[PDB]
Amino acid sequence: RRETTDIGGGKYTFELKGKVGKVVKIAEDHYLVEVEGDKWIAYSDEKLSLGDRVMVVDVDGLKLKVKRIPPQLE
Repeated sequence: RRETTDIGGGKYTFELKGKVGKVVKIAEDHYLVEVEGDKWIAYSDEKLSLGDRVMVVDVDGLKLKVKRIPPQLE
């Protein structure tokens, strides 16, 4: 029931979808969005800013589209 029988291996959890990640680095060729503590490979049409919060709109396997989101205070 509780016993855990998952060794793991692949960093593909296909869960980022919906989760919020932080932009640790940006690059025209590709952007680096640290999601769930893992730098992914996403691309945004709107230039992002280091430390900008973004939520994964969708994941196409090894890529997850990120969309800048407004802070709570706002």
